[PDB]
Amino acid sequence: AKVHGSLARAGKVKSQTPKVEKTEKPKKPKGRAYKRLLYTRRFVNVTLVNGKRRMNPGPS
Amino acid sequence: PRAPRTYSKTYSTPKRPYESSRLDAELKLAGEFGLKNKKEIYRISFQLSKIRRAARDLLTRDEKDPKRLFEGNALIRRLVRVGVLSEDKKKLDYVLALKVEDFLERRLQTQVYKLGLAKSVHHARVLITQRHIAVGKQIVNIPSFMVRLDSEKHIDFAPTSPFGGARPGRVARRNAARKAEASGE
Amino acid sequence: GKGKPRGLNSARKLRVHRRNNRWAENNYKKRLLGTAFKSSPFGGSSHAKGIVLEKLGIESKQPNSAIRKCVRVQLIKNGKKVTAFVPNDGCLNFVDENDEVLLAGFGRKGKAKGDIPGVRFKVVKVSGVSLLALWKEKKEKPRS
Amino acid sequence: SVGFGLVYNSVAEAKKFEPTYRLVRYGLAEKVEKASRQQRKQKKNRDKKIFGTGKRLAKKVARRNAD
RNA sequence: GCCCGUCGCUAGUACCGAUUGAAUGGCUUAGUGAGGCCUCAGGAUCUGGGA
RNA sequence: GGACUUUUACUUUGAAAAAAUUAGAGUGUUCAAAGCAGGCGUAUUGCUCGAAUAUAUUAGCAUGGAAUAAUAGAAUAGGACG
RNA sequence: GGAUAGUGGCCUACCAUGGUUUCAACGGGUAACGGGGAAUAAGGGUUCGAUUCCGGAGAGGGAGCCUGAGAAACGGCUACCACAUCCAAGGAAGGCAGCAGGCGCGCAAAUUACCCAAUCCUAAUUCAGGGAGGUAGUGACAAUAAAUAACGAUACAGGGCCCAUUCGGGUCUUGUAAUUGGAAUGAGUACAAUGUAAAUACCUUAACGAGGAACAAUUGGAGGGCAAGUCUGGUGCCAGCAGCCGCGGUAAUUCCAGCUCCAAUAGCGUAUAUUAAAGUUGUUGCAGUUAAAAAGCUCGUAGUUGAACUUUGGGCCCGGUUGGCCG
Ligand SMILES: [Mg+2]
Ligand SMILES: [Mg+2]
Ligand SMILES: [Mg+2]
Ligand SMILES: [Mg+2]
Ligand SMILES: [Mg+2]
Ligand SMILES: [Mg+2]
Ligand SMILES: [Mg+2]
Ligand SMILES: [Mg+2]
Ligand SMILES: [Mg+2]
Ligand SMILES: [Mg+2]
Ligand SMILES: [Mg+2]
Ligand SMILES: [Mg+2]
Ligand SMILES: [Mg+2]
Ligand SMILES: [Mg+2]
Ligand SMILES: [Mg+2]
Ligand SMILES: [Mg+2]
Ligand SMILES: [Mg+2]
Ligand SMILES: [Mg+2]
Ligand SMILES: [Mg+2]
Ligand SMILES: [Mg+2]
Ligand SMILES: [Mg+2]
Ligand SMILES: [Mg+2]
Ligand SMILES: [Mg+2]
Ligand SMILES: [Mg+2]
Ligand SMILES: [Mg+2]
Ligand SMILES: [Mg+2]
Ligand SMILES: [Mg+2]
Ligand SMILES: [Mg+2]
Ligand SMILES: [Mg+2]
Ligand SMILES: [Mg+2]
Ligand SMILES: [Mg+2]
Ligand SMILES: [Mg+2]
Ligand SMILES: [Mg+2]
Ligand SMILES: [Mg+2]
Ligand SMILES: [Mg+2]
Ligand SMILES: [Mg+2]
Ligand SMILES: [Mg+2]
Ligand SMILES: [Mg+2]
Repeated sequence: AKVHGSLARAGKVKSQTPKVEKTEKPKKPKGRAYKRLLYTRRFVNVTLVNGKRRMNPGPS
Repeated sequence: PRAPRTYSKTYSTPKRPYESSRLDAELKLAGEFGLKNKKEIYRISFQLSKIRRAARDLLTRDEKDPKRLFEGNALIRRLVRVGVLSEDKKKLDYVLALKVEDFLERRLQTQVYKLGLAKSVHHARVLITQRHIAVGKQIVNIPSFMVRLDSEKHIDFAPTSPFGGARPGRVARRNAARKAEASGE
Repeated sequence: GKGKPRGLNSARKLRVHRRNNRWAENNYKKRLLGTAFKSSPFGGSSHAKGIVLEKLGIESKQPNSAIRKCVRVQLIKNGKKVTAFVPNDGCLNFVDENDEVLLAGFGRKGKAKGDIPGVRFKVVKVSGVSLLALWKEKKEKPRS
Repeated sequence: SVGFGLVYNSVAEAKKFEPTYRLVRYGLAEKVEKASRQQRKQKKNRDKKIFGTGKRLAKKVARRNAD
């Protein structure tokens, strides 16, 4: 079918999403120490058990 | 024109990439023995795997077959040697049983913690990789050292570093060079 | 017993039949006919580098409506002309005609992608430098 | 530190039986250094182009400087 | 509701096809035939029939 | 040593058998991938364990077996033993 | 008979009509050197092997040959064919599929370095020669080990627990913390010795060398398969995503981003190929009434296949290897 469609709009939405820069945050430990951080996050002190359990909730 | 310098790999990946249950069970191992990689678990479960194969293969030959008795005994004694296998179940249907944590329990990592001397699996790592602790007078800086029963008795800090005496070492020796320089002359 | 001879000497027959019927296997047939080497725009090889003739605007297949931004490439080892797609927003602004792109498969074993009719390839690098880079901004397009 | 040692029945039998770089390391032998290993090869190769002595081919070229 | 074919658009692929079309590579008839080797001669020179 | 012997398939054990590879023993390369080392004392004048084993098939060889499946034998007796 | 080192249609004379083939000859294709082997792991298999060892073949293509014990040799010669260099135009010279290095080719692959110290090879030979080979450089081909942090105090908060008539915190720590606290170590830098043929690195080790501005981990993904959001902002069937199913036309769980979250981690995506999954090539082990598939029918050669029956039963002796009850 058609092959000579407009090209004017190539790059449209990336070049019109407003920039917002990354935010500066505490650096996360690398290696072993991160696996540790996961262990205590996941399994040691736990967090919630609303119905079951979650991992990336926001407002619930 | 040389002899092929031979290698081989020492780990194996899980068939299924995202099995939530194996995933939990895996981290928990790391959390418990202070690992940094799933590989450190992959490594062992692979070791374990072949051992079982050796054991299976041997178990299908007849009882009191020559290879079976030779290769069977050899396997068992080597396992005992590092203190994985129980003195009682020293007859390879428990090498057939066995499991990963029986292996994990013998890393220098884990021994250097088990009888105090670290009081955390992680502090256990850091000490080992930092040239402290040794087996004889021979310093060991590899957490997966697999403590061989008859070496367990001789796990102390090394005759170097602090802890095992013979210097505090530069970062303290720095602060001690800040006391008789500021306050004194 | 249906079919297959069960005799003890019937090896030969049993072998031959297999050879015969392997031909009904799509891949085996492709392998031996050397379909790879023979037809197929690339050598049979993993990538191929060619040169950009015209920037195209391919209308997607239903139920999708879009213009898909592609490049006609004339492979360098081949002269064979091929139309390749140019992944990610913009990126078609990185190419230009006569430029030298590096093509690869679409991971469908031959066979075009999703709603792009006829395109069996994608761009991976222009002017020796990789789309991906140019997009993120880890790198800048060469002089000429 | 683990290493290897020898001890000779005399210095005469050391000096003859030892590697020649070892007698160097110690001091009982001069490094007599030479032209680069590849400078040397080229010496041999340039020499191949000449049959006989050489100097006789100097005088025949000492005529060349006329014609 | 489904749905069949001609007919019309764009694009792609393979076919048929004047050109007794073209190109590469392997053999190969017939003709011509280098060169060394063997062989009949030869005898610049150089000795005692030979070189 | 003479004089003669129906053909085979199967299977058993065995010879002949490169090394590295592989499987696998021994040895704490600090661990390990490796490597084939090494280990002991009188550490001033040497002591000593090693450098296995397995697989290696189809064919050829060599041997045990005689089920399973073939082959051949005596009917115009030109049969078999003496 | 000739020729050969020698057997032989090897070649020649004479004579004959043979040789091979559905048990696939002969011809074609091979993006074909063969082997040891490699990859995939229930087994049976499937795929691969230019390439570290063995064999073979070659030295731009063919043929010829000299020397010699051994070459039909190419870092030997001769010729032709194709390349191609030098020149005073008369002529002369060349063969990297040795080591490096250049061009070309392409998706695709490193230094115009050092040394004969080791391994070993050759010669008239302990000595010389060896781009064999070793040394270093380039090097995320693969493979091995595994840093990016460890520990107390404090500020509340807990969850415990004894008591609870009711303040509660106080002990034993679970840990989220915007002030704290001193310790440790190599990444690196570097006397030195070690290393080495001489160096470089490694192993040793004086002096240095960690607090967030690092000495600051990545690479993909977060609708399903498939581990991780229905957060906020942007776009509005556009731009793009999407292996596949599918998302996007104004509250996008999927695009462009921010935050947060997942998986693997000094490595992670992608493309191609192959292998497992695949009992979707099926000997083990497939399917064929209607999903793909029984030849219209019978005969029939090759091929595969093919009923039962022939020394069985009983008696005696010999000595082994495990295991019991005792030792
Ligand atoms: Mg068909
Ligand atoms: Mg076009
Ligand atoms: Mg080409
Ligand atoms: Mg020299
Ligand atoms: Mg000379
Ligand atoms: Mg056998
Ligand atoms: Mg062996
Ligand atoms: Mg004859
Ligand atoms: Mg005839
Ligand atoms: Mg056939
Ligand atoms: Mg080939
Ligand atoms: Mg090969
Ligand atoms: Mg092959
Ligand atoms: Mg090739
Ligand atoms: Mg040759
Ligand atoms: Mg060439
Ligand atoms: Mg020819
Ligand atoms: Mg030649
Ligand atoms: Mg050459
Ligand atoms: Mg040669
Ligand atoms: Mg002239
Ligand atoms: Mg070269
Ligand atoms: Mg590469
Ligand atoms: Mg020499
Ligand atoms: Mg001399
Ligand atoms: Mg060299
Ligand atoms: Mg870092
Ligand atoms: Mg810092
Ligand atoms: Mg999920
Ligand atoms: Mg919105
Ligand atoms: Mg939104
Ligand atoms: Mg997002
Ligand atoms: Mg992966
Ligand atoms: Mg079977
Ligand atoms: Mg089926
Ligand atoms: Mg049907
Ligand atoms: Mg029918
Ligand atoms: Mg029968």
